[PDB]
Amino acid sequence: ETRAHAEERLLKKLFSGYNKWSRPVANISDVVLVRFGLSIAQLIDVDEKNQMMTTNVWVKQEWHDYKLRWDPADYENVTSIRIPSELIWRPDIVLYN
Amino acid sequence: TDTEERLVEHLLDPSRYNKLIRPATNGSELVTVQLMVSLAQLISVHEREQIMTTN
Amino acid sequence: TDTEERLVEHLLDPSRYNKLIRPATNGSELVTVQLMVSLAQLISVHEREQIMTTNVWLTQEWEDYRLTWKPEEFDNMKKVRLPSKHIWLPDVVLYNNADGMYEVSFYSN
Amino acid sequence: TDTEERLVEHLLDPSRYNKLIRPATNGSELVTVQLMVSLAQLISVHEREQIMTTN
Ligand SMILES: *[C@@H]1O[C@H](CO)[C@@H](O)[C@H](O)[C@H]1NC(C)=O
Ligand SMILES: *[C@@H]1O[C@H](CO)[C@@H](O)[C@H](O)[C@H]1NC(C)=O
Ligand SMILES: [Ca+2]
Repeated sequence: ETRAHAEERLLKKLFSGYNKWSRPVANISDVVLVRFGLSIAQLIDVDEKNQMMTTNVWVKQEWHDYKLRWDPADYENVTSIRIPSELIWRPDIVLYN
Repeated sequence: TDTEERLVEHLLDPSRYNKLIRPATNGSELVTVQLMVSLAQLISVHEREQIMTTN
Repeated sequence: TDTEERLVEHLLDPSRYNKLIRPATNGSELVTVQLMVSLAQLISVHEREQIMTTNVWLTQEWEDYRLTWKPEEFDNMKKVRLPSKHIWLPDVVLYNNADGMYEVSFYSN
Repeated sequence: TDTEERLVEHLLDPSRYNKLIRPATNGSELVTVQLMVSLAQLISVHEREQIMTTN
């Protein structure tokens, strides 16, 4: 009945046969839309001599995964969880320059 | 000690304790955390690059 | 997709794929690696300590006979993205580096 | 190869080889290690703090 036990049940169900190396689309032709944003914490340095810019940013990302879905009615009205980001698929967004 | 290691095995048994889960009871109750900072030393204030170092 | 994750599981199944063994058949044949350097920026030349800094994309191509599959058996999939940390890689490094950074920075798929 | 993989899986079989044990037989024999340093480049000699950097 306790929320922790329900969360444990949900975690055990979610990652039963989850593969973090596979793109999370139900159909191969589907595209994963990634909502991308930046949020700058501070402008650390502008090195004019070396032509480099150092910034502290928050890289906000948001996408949909079709396998990580549940009905909150089956898990004590648990509506969202926090899990380590290295257990799931993530987009490989990199800074080019 | 035998009892102490039996207790430590019992508490941290991954079968019944998951460290990725908040210790919340009573449905949607929140976990209260008390914080207190103890300053051991002000190591340096670097005015040039505006950084304070503390232990 | 279910088929994609089935294929990824089948290809990387550690029982039947050892990433520490060269993908050479027929005994002692050699594995040919194609190499191509692409330059993105010449970041700096530091004459004082004699070091050049570059941002390069190092294209590598080879053949791994253990990573084959039949498209008709996997919903007609022609290629897949595998993490490069879980397949065999040729240990190609910048041999004349300075500061001892032999390897690449990112390890993309 | 299948043969190379079989050989590697046979040599390192943890059921009959663990790396925590020195390869010594005959009671108290000692493992002889042959050492040879080959210099790749003398990176720098920093006279100020008396440090030599080598590859
Ligand atoms: C995937 O989408 C294509 C194109 O719309 C369609 O032909 C195919 O039947 C779909 N497959 C599944 C499993 O939904
Ligand atoms: C479930 O919990 C949410 C709070 O996250 C609340 O707004 C909602 O009314 C609850 N529903 C039920 C049926 O308990
Ligand atoms: Ca500056």
